[PDB]
Parts: sequence; C-alpha cells; structure tokens
Amino acid sequence: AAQTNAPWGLARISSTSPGTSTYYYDESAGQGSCVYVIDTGIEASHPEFEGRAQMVKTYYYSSRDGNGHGTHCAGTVGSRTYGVAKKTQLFGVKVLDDNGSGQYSTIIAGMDFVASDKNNRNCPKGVVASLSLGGGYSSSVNSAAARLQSSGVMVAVAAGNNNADARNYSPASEPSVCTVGASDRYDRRSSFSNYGSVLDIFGPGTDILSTWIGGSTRSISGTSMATPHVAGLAAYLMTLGKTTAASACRYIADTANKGDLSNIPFGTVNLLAYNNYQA
Ligand SMILES: O=c1[nH]c2cc(Cl)ccc2o1
Repeated sequence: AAQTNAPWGLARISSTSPGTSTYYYDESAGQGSCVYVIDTGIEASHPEFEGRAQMVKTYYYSSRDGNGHGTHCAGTVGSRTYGVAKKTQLFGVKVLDDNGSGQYSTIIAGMDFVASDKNNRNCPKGVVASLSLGGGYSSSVNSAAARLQSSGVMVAVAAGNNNADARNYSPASEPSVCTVGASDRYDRRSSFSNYGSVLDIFGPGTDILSTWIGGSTRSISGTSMATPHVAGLAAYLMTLGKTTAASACRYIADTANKGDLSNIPFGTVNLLAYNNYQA
C-alpha cells in the first residue's frame, strides 16, 4: 500500500532516503496485533481511530485524555492517517494526569497491569507497549519495564528530551527494553534527544503530526513522538510474522537504516527505524 502526502515520519520509516512524502507498507497493517499506550489516555472517539482504540485502565477520576499527549502518541502508533500500523488494536492505560505527570508507583502499577491484561485481550499476532514517559533513574521502574518485556510484550520507551545520556533516566536505562531516540526530517539527531549506549534505535521525533483531543490534529516534538513510531513498527512486523515481542527490538536494529543520521555522539547507535517494505 501507498499513502500519499503522509507525515514525514511515516514516509521516513519506509524509505532509504529522507525527503520523500509517501508511506509504503504491507496492507496487513498490524491487523491482529495490539499496542498498549501507557500515557495520559486516548481520545478513543477520534474519527482517526475508527473504533480500534479503547481505554482499558485509569488511575485517576477519568480515563479521558485531558492533555492530548497520549492521543498524539496513540495516533502515531495506529491512526488511519498518522499511524504506522493502521489496523492494530489500541489499548489506553492512563498512568499520567492531565498535566502529563504521574507518580512512579502508578507507572509501575500500569506496567504490571499490561503484563496481565494482555491475557484478557485478543492479540494473536502479538503485543506491544509504548511508554512515552520517564524521569530520573529508578531500579524499580526499570524492573517493571523488564517484567513487562519478559511477559511477552515488546516494550518501547522514550529515551528522554534532556540532550543527555539516557543512562540516568528510567525506564530509558533498562537494558532489556527498546529505548528510542529522536531524529528530524533531515536525518539529524533531534536537538533535545537523549543519547548513549542504552539507546537501541532512533525514530522520527521532530515536528510530528498526529491526532489530538477535541477530534483535532497537531504537530509536536519529542522522544515521546519517536517511541510510537517504533512501537507501531514492531506491531506491523509482528503481524507480518517477521519477528516476535522478545526479538523485535533486535530485529528493528538489524534491519534499520545504518549510519545515516548526523550529530550522533560516538558510542551511540546510528540506526534509524525502517520497515524494509518492498512495494
Ligand atoms: O525526566 C524525564 N522526562 C522524560 C520524558 C520522557 Cl518522554 C522520557 C524520559 C524522561 O525523563
């Protein structure tokens, strides 16, 4: 399939070159996979989700997204226009308040929730979790991310937006999950993106158009925006049978565009997520 006039990040993950505007992908489109978006919630009623999104858990007075951040990330995973995996099922877990903040103890509870809740969902092709959040290093937060991964969920986490070494942030610093840095439309490391040996992959993160609350859309930037590209990519590849939750991060690194990004510090991977789709 080909989506013309796609957001640049979509076109980028199906391209060997920057500077194109069509997204190419296999029509299976993540059908039969599921992606948990652990964030501020999802506006599931947005027409862009086509009934494929739902809230499954909140730790606050509402499961509605009063911020927009979770809806934007969910849109990059799987919305019809802005999404990598356009037929995946989306499950929202609201661990962050409407100001985008959440306690680590709630975030941990949300991760253990997904590890169990996947057994209450139909995801024959596999399960992904997208975690566009983090704070300072915590071994308990990292351990929760490792349990979720161990349970058979492909965990993608944001590297963080401090222009710093991601070793000092969690869950970014957990080795067993997929830590995602941010790039821009000219194949430059995003100005804010964290870096370091713990990063596994980069995805599009600067000026990313996606869904927003109020049935709207907007373009925002962050490693929070790169992470759902990788999570949607994993769901898409698992539906194709090319990889599994346990192997998907290594597979995406194996199949990435290599050495194409600028301003990558020495010792940080120079790998850009790529679906390797041949139309
Ligand atoms: O301190 C922070 N803020 C963060 C935001 C994201 Cl998306 C990831 C890690 C973080 O660490």
